[PDB]
Amino acid sequence: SMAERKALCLEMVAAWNRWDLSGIIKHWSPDIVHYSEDNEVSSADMVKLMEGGLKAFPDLQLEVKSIMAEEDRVALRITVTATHQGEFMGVQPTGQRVSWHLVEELRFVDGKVVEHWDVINMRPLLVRLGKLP
Amino acid sequence: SMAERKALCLEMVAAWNRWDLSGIIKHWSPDIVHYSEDNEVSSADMVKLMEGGLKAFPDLQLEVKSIMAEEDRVALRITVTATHQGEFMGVQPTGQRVSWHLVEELRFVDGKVVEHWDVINMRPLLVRLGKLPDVPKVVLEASAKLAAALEHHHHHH
Repeated sequence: SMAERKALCLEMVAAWNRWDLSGIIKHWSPDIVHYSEDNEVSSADMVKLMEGGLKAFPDLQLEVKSIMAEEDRVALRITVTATHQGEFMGVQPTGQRVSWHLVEELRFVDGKVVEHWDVINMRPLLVRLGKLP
Repeated sequence: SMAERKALCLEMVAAWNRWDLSGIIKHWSPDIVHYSEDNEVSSADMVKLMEGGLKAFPDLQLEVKSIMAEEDRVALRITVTATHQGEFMGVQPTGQRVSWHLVEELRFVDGKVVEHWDVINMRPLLVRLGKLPDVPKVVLEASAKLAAALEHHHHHH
């Protein structure tokens, strides 16, 4: 049900908040497809980005601002806050607090995520890292 | 109903796509609140951004990639495509094709929008406007391989 799929998504959020990547990935279908900016991203590459992001921002926390479900999909509007602790986009760590915003959309089959779409706004982070004014 | 609220949201998309800002704002409650990056944005400022955006990208088109509704809310994942014909963020128009991606979330009361939240990914546009470097995927891949190799050296004994 929508209620159950929402609960599973909030468990994936909890996994992020424990810095437990396996607790997210365990819900993926082996046939999962990831999309970002209307282009497919391989699972191998997605895991690299997850591991890399966790390394750069080891204390990151997700706040779910809104959650919505319809049919076999769930969408979460999330604010991330962290400290910049490891090299990210070529910028050496500074210990400064950073934040960004995203919406993750997931589609489920048989309790497993088969499609995952993200829209990520890193404008505030790019500003803090000196990439934008 | 959810179906009706989705239909109203798609009318707002249609208004964008015929470049008619009045056809969007007519669905706003007088008491509407807009949020972006967890901060409120005044309706005055929102309309100015809409007007300025339309001037810079006069042929813009919204493609609805997904639409979802629950309770009194609707969310749309949208890809925008346009040509850069007017000055934007201090960058003179190139005539280049550009794109960006966003999610809009709307809450309705009595058929009018009372709350509006956006999450906008302008990364691809920022690259096109020269605000961020334009780096090929293969070069990003090579940089990632290098960074991994350097990290590996640092834990090798």
